[PDB]
Amino acid sequence: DSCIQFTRHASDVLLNLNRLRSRDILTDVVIVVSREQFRAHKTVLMACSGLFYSIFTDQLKCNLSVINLDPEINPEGFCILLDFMYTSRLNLREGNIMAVMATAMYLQMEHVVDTCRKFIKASE
Amino acid sequence: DSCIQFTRHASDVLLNLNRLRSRDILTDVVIVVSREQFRAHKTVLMACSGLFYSIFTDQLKCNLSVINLDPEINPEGFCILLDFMYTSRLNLREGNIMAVMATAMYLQMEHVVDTCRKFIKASE
Amino acid sequence: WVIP
Amino acid sequence: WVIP
Ligand SMILES: O=C1Cc2cc(Nc3ncncc3Cl)ccc2N1
Ligand SMILES: O=C1Cc2cc(Nc3ncncc3Cl)ccc2N1
Ligand SMILES: [Cl-]
Ligand SMILES: [Cl-]
Repeated sequence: DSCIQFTRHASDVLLNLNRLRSRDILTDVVIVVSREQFRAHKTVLMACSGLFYSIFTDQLKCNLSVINLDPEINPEGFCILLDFMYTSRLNLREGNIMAVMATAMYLQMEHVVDTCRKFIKASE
Repeated sequence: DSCIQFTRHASDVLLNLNRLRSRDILTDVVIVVSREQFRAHKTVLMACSGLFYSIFTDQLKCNLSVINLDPEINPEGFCILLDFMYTSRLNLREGNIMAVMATAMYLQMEHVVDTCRKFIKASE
Repeated sequence: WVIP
Repeated sequence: WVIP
């Protein structure tokens, strides 16, 4: 087509979605991790994670207001990944890299799994 | 902080939100324009438009599944703006620029209003 | 704004 | 990935 494109549009949209999350506006699901609860928007979770995409396209699960993650999932690793989904920023540290990678593998967040693998290979 | 950032994350999120819109997945509102109906996600509309932000933060309107726009709003101008919200791409043409600018002013989409003003000033 |  |  002959469209023009606003370079900062996608980043501005994500920033506003994160502001709605912070203020708990239109959040439609609670993710339960080892008795730690995280409120979010189903559509953002689906846009970022192959696991949430599969969960919320399921005819029965699409209607659930609570999702319980596998007990092996670490709440801090989840929290870091949830922050990444809404900001593009990943708080990756020596002390959390193993939990973050295991959580990203479970959530099916391929780009996060890739950078964790590379950061681990650099330390060996 | 000491975060790393994935450059393409925001664009990938928006692309996936547009794919959900195309497949009518988790759309939670119908926008009615001169008897033309557009399905969308309330959160994306709020992230892009000052008007939708004000509508869906209102305690009564946040719960509506149908929103009727002012009868002066042109469906094509709305359609072009809805596409912009989900893609960052604006199909701005000599034949639609007046309708697009009037719709962007009503929807409170300041960056769109700005480029329309500039494109009109160049033609005078 | 840019030409994509 | 970049340093923001
Ligand atoms: O690593 C990843 C990130 C990711 C996101 C999604 N999401 C969607 N895919 C396609 N159309 C719509 C949506 Cl919402 C699916 C798989 C994966 N895998
Ligand atoms: O031009 C524009 C675009 C736009 C978007 C919004 N959205 C939000 N603002 C702040 N926190 C959350 C959200 Cl969702 C408000 C005003 C305007 N004005
Ligand atoms: Cl990812
Ligand atoms: Cl805008």
